Amino acid sequence: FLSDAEIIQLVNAKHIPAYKLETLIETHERGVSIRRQLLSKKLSEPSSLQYLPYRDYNYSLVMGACCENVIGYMPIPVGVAGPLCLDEKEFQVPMATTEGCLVASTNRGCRAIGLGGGASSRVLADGMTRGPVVRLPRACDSAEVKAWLETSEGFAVIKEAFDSTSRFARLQKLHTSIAGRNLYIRFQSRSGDAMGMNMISKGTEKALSKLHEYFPEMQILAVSGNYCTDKKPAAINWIEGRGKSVVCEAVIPAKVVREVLKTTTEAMIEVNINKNLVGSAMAGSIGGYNAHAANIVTAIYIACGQDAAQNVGSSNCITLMEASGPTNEDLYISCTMPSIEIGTVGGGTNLLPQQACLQMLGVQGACKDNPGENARQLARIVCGTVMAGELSLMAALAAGHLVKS
Amino acid sequence: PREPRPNEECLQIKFLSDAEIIQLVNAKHIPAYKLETLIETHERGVSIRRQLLSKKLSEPSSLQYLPYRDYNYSLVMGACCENVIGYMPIPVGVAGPLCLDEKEFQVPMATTEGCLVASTNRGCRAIGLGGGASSRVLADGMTRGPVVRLPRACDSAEVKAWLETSEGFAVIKEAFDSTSRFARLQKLHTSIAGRNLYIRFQSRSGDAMGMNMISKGTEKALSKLHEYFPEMQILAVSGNYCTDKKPAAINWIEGRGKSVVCEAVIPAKVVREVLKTTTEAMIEVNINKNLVGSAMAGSIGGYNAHAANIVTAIYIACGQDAAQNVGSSNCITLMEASGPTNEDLYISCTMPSIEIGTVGGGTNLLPQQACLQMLGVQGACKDNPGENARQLARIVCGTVMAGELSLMAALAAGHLV
Amino acid sequence: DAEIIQLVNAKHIPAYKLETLIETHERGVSIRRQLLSKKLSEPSSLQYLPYRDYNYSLVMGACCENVIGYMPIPVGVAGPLCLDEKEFQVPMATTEGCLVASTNRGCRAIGLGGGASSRVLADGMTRGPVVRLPRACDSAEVKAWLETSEGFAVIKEAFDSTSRFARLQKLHTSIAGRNLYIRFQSRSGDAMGMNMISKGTEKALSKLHEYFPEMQILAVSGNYCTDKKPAAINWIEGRGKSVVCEAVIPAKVVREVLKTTTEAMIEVNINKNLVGSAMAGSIGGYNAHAANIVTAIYIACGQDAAQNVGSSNCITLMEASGPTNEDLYISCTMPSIEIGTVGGGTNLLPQQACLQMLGVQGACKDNPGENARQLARIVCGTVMAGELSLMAALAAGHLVKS
Amino acid sequence: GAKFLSDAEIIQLVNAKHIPAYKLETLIETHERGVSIRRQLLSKKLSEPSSLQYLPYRDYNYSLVMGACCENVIGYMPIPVGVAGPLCLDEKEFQVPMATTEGCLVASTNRGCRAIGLGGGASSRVLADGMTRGPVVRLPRACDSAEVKAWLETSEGFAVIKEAFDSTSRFARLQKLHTSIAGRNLYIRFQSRSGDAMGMNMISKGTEKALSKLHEYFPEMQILAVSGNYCTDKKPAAINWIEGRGKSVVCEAVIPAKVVREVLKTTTEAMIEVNINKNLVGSAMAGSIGGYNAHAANIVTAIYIACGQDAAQNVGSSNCITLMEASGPTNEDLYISCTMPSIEIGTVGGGTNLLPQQACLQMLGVQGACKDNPGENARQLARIVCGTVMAGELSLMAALAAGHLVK
Ligand SMILES: CC(C)(COP(=O)(O)OP(=O)(O)OC[C@H]1O[C@@H](n2cnc3c(N)ncnc32)[C@H](O)[C@H]1OP(=O)(O)O)[C@@H](O)C(=O)NCCC(=O)NCCS
Ligand SMILES: CC(C)(COP(=O)(O)OP(=O)(O)OC[C@H]1O[C@@H](n2cnc3c(N)ncnc32)[C@H](O)[C@H]1OP(=O)(O)O)[C@@H](O)C(=O)NCCC(=O)NCCS
Ligand SMILES: CC(C)(COP(=O)(O)OP(=O)(O)OC[C@H]1O[C@@H](n2cnc3c(N)ncnc32)[C@H](O)[C@H]1OP(=O)(O)O)[C@@H](O)C(=O)NCCC(=O)NCCS
Ligand SMILES: CC(C)(COP(=O)(O)OP(=O)(O)OC[C@H]1O[C@@H](n2cnc3c(N)ncnc32)[C@H](O)[C@H]1OP(=O)(O)O)[C@@H](O)C(=O)NCCC(=O)NCCS
Ligand SMILES: CC(O)(CC(=O)O)CC(=O)O
Ligand SMILES: CC(O)(CC(=O)O)CC(=O)O
Ligand SMILES: CC(O)(CC(=O)O)CC(=O)O
Ligand SMILES: CC(O)(CC(=O)O)CC(=O)O
Repeated sequence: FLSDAEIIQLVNAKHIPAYKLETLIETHERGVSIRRQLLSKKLSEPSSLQYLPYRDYNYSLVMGACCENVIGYMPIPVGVAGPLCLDEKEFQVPMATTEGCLVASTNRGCRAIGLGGGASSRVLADGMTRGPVVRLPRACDSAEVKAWLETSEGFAVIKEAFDSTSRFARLQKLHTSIAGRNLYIRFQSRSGDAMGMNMISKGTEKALSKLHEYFPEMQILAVSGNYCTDKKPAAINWIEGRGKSVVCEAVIPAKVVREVLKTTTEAMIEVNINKNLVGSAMAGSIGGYNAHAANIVTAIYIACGQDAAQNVGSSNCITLMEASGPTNEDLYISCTMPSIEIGTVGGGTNLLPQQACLQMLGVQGACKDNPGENARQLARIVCGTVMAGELSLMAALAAGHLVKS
Repeated sequence: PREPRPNEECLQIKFLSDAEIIQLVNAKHIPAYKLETLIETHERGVSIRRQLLSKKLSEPSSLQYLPYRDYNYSLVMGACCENVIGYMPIPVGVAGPLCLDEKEFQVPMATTEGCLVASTNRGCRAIGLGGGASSRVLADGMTRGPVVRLPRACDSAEVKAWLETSEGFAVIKEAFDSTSRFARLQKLHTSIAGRNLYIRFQSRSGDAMGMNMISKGTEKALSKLHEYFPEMQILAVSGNYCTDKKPAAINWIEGRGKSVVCEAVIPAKVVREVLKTTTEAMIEVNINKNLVGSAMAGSIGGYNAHAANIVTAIYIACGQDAAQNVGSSNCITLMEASGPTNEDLYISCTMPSIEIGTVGGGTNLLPQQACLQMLGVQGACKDNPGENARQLARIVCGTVMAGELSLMAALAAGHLV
Repeated sequence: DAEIIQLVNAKHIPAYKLETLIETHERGVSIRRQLLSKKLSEPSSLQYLPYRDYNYSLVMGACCENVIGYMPIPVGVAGPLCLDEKEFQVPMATTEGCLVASTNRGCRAIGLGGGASSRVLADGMTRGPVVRLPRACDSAEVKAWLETSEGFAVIKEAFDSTSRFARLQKLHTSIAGRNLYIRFQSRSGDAMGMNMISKGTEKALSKLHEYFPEMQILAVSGNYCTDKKPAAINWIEGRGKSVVCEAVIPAKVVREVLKTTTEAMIEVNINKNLVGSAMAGSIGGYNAHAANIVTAIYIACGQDAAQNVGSSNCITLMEASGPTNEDLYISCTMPSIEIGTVGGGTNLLPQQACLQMLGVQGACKDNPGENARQLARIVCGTVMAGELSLMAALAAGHLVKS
Repeated sequence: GAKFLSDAEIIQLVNAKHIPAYKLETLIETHERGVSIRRQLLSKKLSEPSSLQYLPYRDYNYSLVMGACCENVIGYMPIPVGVAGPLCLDEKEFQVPMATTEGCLVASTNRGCRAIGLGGGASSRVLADGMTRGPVVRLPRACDSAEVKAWLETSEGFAVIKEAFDSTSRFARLQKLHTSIAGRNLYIRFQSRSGDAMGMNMISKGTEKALSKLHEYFPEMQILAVSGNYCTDKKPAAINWIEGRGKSVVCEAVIPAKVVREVLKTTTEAMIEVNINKNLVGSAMAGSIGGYNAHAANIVTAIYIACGQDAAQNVGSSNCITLMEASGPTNEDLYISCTMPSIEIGTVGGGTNLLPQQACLQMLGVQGACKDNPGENARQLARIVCGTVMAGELSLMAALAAGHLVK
C-alpha cells in the first residue's frame, strides 16, 4: 500500500536495490513498471522505453528462472515454413527471425523436398558434455590420474558418482587430455529431454569430488575448462560431437530443381563444392562447410525456447550435393550436424509462448516412456530444416538470385 | 454474414468472413503466404494463417499461447519475416551502469538464461568501482567473399595480379562505390585455388551492418571486372570467403565488421568484495581455461568464457542478426596482475569481428529501437556516419568484458553450479 | 659402363631398372648418373653429389628408387639429456646453425635442475579410410553396427589376423552424409606401423563388406588418419605416441645458463606460445620450435621426416615454482609423435648407429614397443630442452645476435 | 701444439680440467680430428661403445659446416637421393632430386611426372613472395597499443619503419605490415622480399632495426620477443594459409583420358571422386587447416633435404589444396591443380652453402643468386616444388582410387 513514487524514493536511498523489486512488490508487472521508471531517469532519452512492451505477459515463469532486472520483453516475429516432409511425417516449423527472405527461402526448400518424396534423418549420437580443468602437482601425477580414469575400475567409480545426481544423467564416456600438470576431463552423458548443461555440471561436480578422494592433491581449477566446449568454436565438438549428432538427406528430382529452385542440378553441385567445401577451406573454417545453417538453427532456437548463444556450436554442418538418378540429373543432398545442443524441457522451454512452438512440432516437454525422444525428434527437425534452407540458398546463389528481396 | 457462401460469389473486390477466405484459399490454391495481399489488415491475415495452420497440427490448440494481437506487422511484412503466425516474447533485462569511456550505459539483454543478466550486472559493478573501462575501435569494414572462376589457374592468377595493381583496384573501387554514398571499398584480399579466385571485398557501410549494401556493390564490381575478363565465370556472390555466419579463421585474423578492444583494472578490494575471489585465482583460471583449455579443444577465436552469451542477448534486444553470433562472439580475454602490490586485476577483451548496425533489418522495428535508444545509438548518425554502430560495438565489447569478469570470478570461487 | 648406355638409349629399358641388369649396385647408380648428366643444362652438376662406398643393397628395394647417390647431413650431439634417471646423448642431423648448440644448452639447464621426467600417455598408429553407402541411412547403420560389441569383435578379429602386433584398440567413426570415415587405431610393436595398420585396415574393410555388400571402399586413406597433413583430430585424439615431459629449472640456473629470469621466460611463453599462436590461428602449434628438434632427430634416426607435420604438435607451458616462486617449471605435451625403431629408414646402418647411441635400435623382444616408446620420450624431452633455450634467447633478446 | 699430443692425451686433458667438448675445434688443428676426438669422448658415455662404427665422418668438408650449419659434430647422415622426371613444367624439363628413405615415393612421383609429360606439360605461377617475422610487443594499456596500430597504418608511419627495416640489407625490402591486437599486446607481421635467400635471418635483422625505430616513437613500448609466433614459423597456423608466407604458388595440368587409364591405372571419374571425398571432405572431417591434399609433405620434405632447405619448415611449406575436375571435349580428361600459399624456400645461405646440396640445386638450374633478377632462382625452385607435389598427388591419388596403395 504505497505509491510508485514512494517506492522509488525508498529505492533511490540505497534500501531496496533495483533487482530486488519483485521480492517486495506485490504484482510482478508492477515491479517491472517501477524498474522501468527508475531506468527512465538514467537515460539520455527518458521516453526510450515507451515502445518496449511489458504489460500483460506472464512474468511468474520468468522471475527467479529465466531473466533478472526485467524491464519488459522483446517481440520477435515468428513465421512458419512447411510442411517439412521428414521421416514419413509432416512438420510445420516455427521460425523466429527479423531477417527477410529466411522464412520464404526455407519454405521453398521444404517445397522442393516435399515434391521429391521427402527427407530421411538419423540420430548418430546423443550426449551433452562438460570439460573441467583439473590440476595435479606434476605431469607425472596428472598422467597417473588419466591412466586411472582410463581403467574400467576407475570409470566405474566415477560413473556411479556422476549418475547418482540424476535419474536421467547417464555417463557414457570420458575423453581426457593432458597439458603438463593440467588435466582436462571431458564428461559425456545422456540427459533425458533436457539440453542438459545444468544436469551435466552437477554430475561433473560430484564425480570430481569423488576423484578427489582418490587423489587428494588434485586441485579442481574450474568446472568448465573450455574443453566441453560450450558456446565457443572448437574442433572437439566438430570431431567428437556434443549434444545430438544427426544426418539428413533427400533426393530432389531434376524437374523440381528446375521448377521450384529455378536452377540445375549441375549448377547446385558446382556451387556447393566450390563454396561450402573449397571456399570454407580457403577461409580456414572448422565445421562451417555449409551456406547458412546458423540462420535456420537460430530462428528455430529462438522460437522454441532453446539457448540461442549455442548457435555458435549447434550450427556446425557439412552440406554435400551430388548427381543421382538413372540419368544423373536429380539432386542428392545431405546435411551432417554433429553437435546440436537442444532440449524440450527446462530453461526457456518452460515459457508458454515457446511451449506453443514446441507443441506445434509435437515435441513439447519430457517424453515419458522414452526419455530423450522429444529432444532427439527436435534435433532431426532442425537438421531437416537446415537442409531445406541450404537447398534454397544454394539454388539462389547458383542462379544469381541472392539479389532478390 | 456467416454460413459459407459459394466460391464464385465470394470473389471479393471487411470483405467476407474468415470461413469464406479459408474456403477460397483451400478451393483455389492461394498459398497461405499471400494472405496480406487480399486482407484489409495485416493482423487478420495473420489470424487466418493461424486458423489454416491449426488444422494441420496434431494438437490443433498448440497456438493458443503463441501471441499475435496488437503488434505492428506493417513494419515486419516485406522486410523482416514471411508467413507470419505471431511473435515470440523474449524477456529483456538490464545490466548497468556500464562505465565505458567516461560514459554510462544501461545495457538491455534479451534472454531466457537465468543469472546471465545478474552476472553481467555484477561484472558491470566491479568495472564501475574500478574507475571504468576504456575501449577503441581498431577497424571497421563489412565483407563479402564471392567465388569466381577462370578457364585456367594461369588466368585466375592474371586476374589476381591485375586486381593488385593500383590501376585495376581504382576501376573496381569506382564501380563498387557507385552503388551508394556509403559504399567505400577499403581493400581487397584475394585467394587462389587453382582456377578459382576468392575475392574478399571490404567496405564501410555507414551505420548499417552492411550485408545487403556490400553484396550489391560486390555484384557491380564483378560486373565491371567481367568486362576486362569476359572468360570469368561468377560462380556465387558468396563463396564462403566473407565469411558470414560460419566459423572461419579469416574473420579472426583479418577482422570483419568492427574490431574492438576493451580494458579495465579491478582493484584488489573490488575483486574480493564484489567478485568473491582473488586476482591470482582469476588469472590462474583465465590462462588455464581461456588460453590452454581452448587450445586443447582446438579452438579458433574462442579464447573466452562466454562472449556469445552477452553478444546474443544484446543482439536480440537491439534488432541485430542473432545468427551472426557465430563470428561476432570471437574474443580473446586476457587477465594480468596490476598495481603497486600486483594485487589488482588488469583485464582486456579483444573482439575482431563484431558484425553490427543501427539502421536496417530488425532495427526498424519499434521495440528494438527502444533498446537501441536506451543506449543512445538508434538509427543513423547523420553528423558522423557509422558512429552509432561503432559505439554499439564498443558497448558490446565492454559488456562482454563485464560478463567475462563475473563468470570467471564464479568459476574461480566455485560458484558456477 | 660405356657400352651399357647404348642399350638403355633404345626402348624397352628405363633408367629405374638398371640394378636388375647390372652386377653391382654402385655401378648401377654410376650409369644412371651418366645417363642423367646428358639431360642436364649443366652436365657437371653431379660432381659434388657423393655416391661411392655406400651400402645400396639395403636401400634399393625398400627405401628409394632411381638412386643417383646420397645427401650427407651434418650430425651433431646434444646432451647429456637427463631424463627419467637416465642420461642420453641425442644425435641431431641438421644444416641449421645454432640448433644443436641451443638444444645442448637446454639440456644443460635441465641437468643442473635435477633432470626431466616423462610419461607415455597413449600409443597407437591410425589409418582413416573413407567408405560410402548408397544412403546416409545406410552409413548410419554401418556406424551403429561398428559400435556394437558384436560388430567391433568381428572387424577386430579380421584386423588382428594380419599380424601379431595388430591389436585393434578402437574405432572412431564420423559420418558425412552417405560417406563414412572410420579411424582404426592400433599398437604396432616397435615399428611406426603405417604399413601394418594399412594392411590390417584393408582386411577389416573387406570383412565389413561381407556384412554390407552395398558398401563402396573409396580409399584406404580418406585423410581421417590423419597422415602428414595438419589436422585437429591428431591433436585431440592423439596419433602414434602421446607424451608429456617436465622439469624444474633453479632460478640460479635460469640466470647463469639461460641468461634470463623465470619471470621473463613465463611472460614470453604465455604471450608467444599461448596468445601469439592463438592470434595466428594455430591448431596444435603452441610451442616455439618443437619442429626443429623433431626434424633433426628424425633425420638422424631414420624416421620419416615428412611426419614432422603432425609429430611436431606441442604445447609448451611455463610457471613459477619453488619456495620463493623464482624457479622455472616447464612442461611439453606432444600428443602425436609418429615414430619407430624398426622398418623403413631405420634399417640403414648409419641411422641404426644414431638409434644405438640412444639404446633404442631395433625391436625390444622382451617388451615389444618399448624402444619406440623410449625414443618418443627422448624426442619430447629434447623438444623441452630446445624450448627452454630458444625461449631464454627470445626473453633476453639474443636470437638474432646468436 | 695439439698435433704434438695424442688423442688419449687430449681426452685426458678434456676430462682433466673439464673442457666442454663443443670447443674441440678451438684446441685441435684439423677439423676432422676434432670430430674424431668428440666421437671417442662420446663413445665412453654410451651403453654400447661402438654404436658409432657405422656413422660416417671421414672425407667430408667440415669447414663449410663448422660455424654455419651444425655444432658438436660427430659425423654426417647419408640420405639416399633419387630422381623423378622429366617434369615438364612451363615449357621446360626438370630432373627432380629427392632425398628420402620412404620406398615408392620416388617411383610414384616419377609416375606422376610421366602422366604430366604425356599430357603436354604443366603450367605454374608465383602469386606472391614475402618471408615474414611476427614479433610481439607490449604497451602499458590497450589504448596505447591501439595507437601504435593506427600509427603503423598511416603512410608516414609505414614509411619510417620501412626505411629502418630496409636499411638492413640491399635485398631486404619491406612490402607490408599486418597487425593484431590482444589487449595491450600488439603482434606485428613484417613481410618482405629477400632476394634468393629463404630470408629468416635477413627478415629478423630488419625487424629488430624496425622495432628499435618504433621504440623511438613509443618509448613506453616493451619488445617482448622478436618472434611472437605471429610469423608463423615452423608451427601450423591459419595466418600462413590465408595470408601466405614465402612463396604462394599454383600449378595445373590436364591429363588425357588415355593417359589416366594407361599410366595411372585408373579413371578420370574415379580420381575426381577420391579427391573430393578424401582431400576435401576427409580433411574437413579431420579438422584440417591447410591440409587439403594427399601427401604434399612427402615431396616437399624430399626436395628440401636434397636441396639444402630447412626441412623443419615442411610444417607450413606443405600447406596445399589439391583440386581435380573433368575436362576436355568429352569431359573425360583430368584437370588437376595444386595451390601452395606458403612455400618457405631459398637457394642461397644455410645448407644451400654445402657442395652436395649445391649439386642438387644445379641439377634444377637454380643454385645461388640470380644476378639479373634477385629472387628468381628461389621462385623457380618454388614452382618446381609445387609442380612436383602435383606430380606426386596424381600418382598417389591414382593408386588410392585403384586399390593399389599397400601393393
Ligand atoms: C524469395 C525466394 C523464395 C523466391 O522464390 P522463387 O523460387 O523465386 O519463386 P516463387 O515465388 O514462385 O516460389 C517458389 C517457392 O518459394 C516459396 N515462397 C516464395 N515466396 C514466399 C513467401 N513470400 N513466403 C513464403 N514462402 C514463399 C514457396 O513455398 C514456393 O512456391 P509455392 O509453394 O507457392 O509452389 C528466393 O528468391 C530465395 O529463396 N532467395 C534466397 C533467400 C536466402 O536464402 N537468403 C539468405 C537467408 S535470408
Ligand atoms: C548470481 C551472481 C551474480 C551473484 O553473485 P554474488 O557476488 O554472490 O551476489 P551479491 O548479492 O554479493 O551482489 C554482488 C553484485 O552482483 C550483482 N547482482 C546480484 N544478484 C543480482 C540480481 N538478481 N540481478 C541483478 N544483478 C545482481 C550486483 O550488480 C552486485 O550487487 P550490488 O547490488 O550490492 O552492487 C553470481 O553468482 C554469478 O555471476 N554467477 C555466474 C553466472 C554466470 O556467469 N554463468 C553463466 C551465464 S548465466
Ligand atoms: C648459441 C647459444 C647456445 C649460446 O648460449 P650462451 O648462454 O649465450 O653461451 P655460453 O658460452 O654461456 O654457454 C651456455 C650453455 O650453452 C651451451 N652451448 C654454447 N655454445 C655451444 C656450442 N657452440 N655448441 C654446443 N653447445 C653450446 C652449453 O651447453 C652451455 O655451456 P656449458 O655446457 O659449457 O656449461 C644461445 O645463444 C642460443 O641457444 N641461442 C638460441 C638459438 C635458437 O634457439 N635459435 C633457433 C634454432 S637455431
Ligand atoms: C609403385 C608404382 C609407382 C607402380 O606404378 P604402375 O603404373 O602400376 O607400374 P608401371 O610398371 O606400369 O609404370 C608406370 C609409371 O610408373 C613409374 N615407375 C614405376 N616403377 C618405377 C620405379 N621402380 N622407379 C621409378 N619410376 C617407376 C614410371 O615412370 C612409369 O612407367 P614408364 O616411365 O617406364 O613408362 C605405383 O603403384 C604407385 O605410385 N603407388 C603409390 C605410391 C605412393 O604414392 N605412396 C605414398 C608415397 S610413398
Ligand atoms: C547468404 C548468407 O550470407 C546468409 C544471409 O544472408 O543471411 C550466407 C552465405 O555466405 O552464403
Ligand atoms: C559457463 C558456460 O557454459 C556458459 C553458460 O553457462 O551459459 C561457458 C563456459 O564457461 O564454458
Ligand atoms: C626461432 C624460430 O623462427 C625457429 C628457427 O629460427 O629455426 C621459431 C620461432 O620462435 O618463431
Ligand atoms: C599415403 C599417405 O599416408 C602418405 C604416405 O604413406 O607416405 C598419405 C595419405 O593419407 O593419403
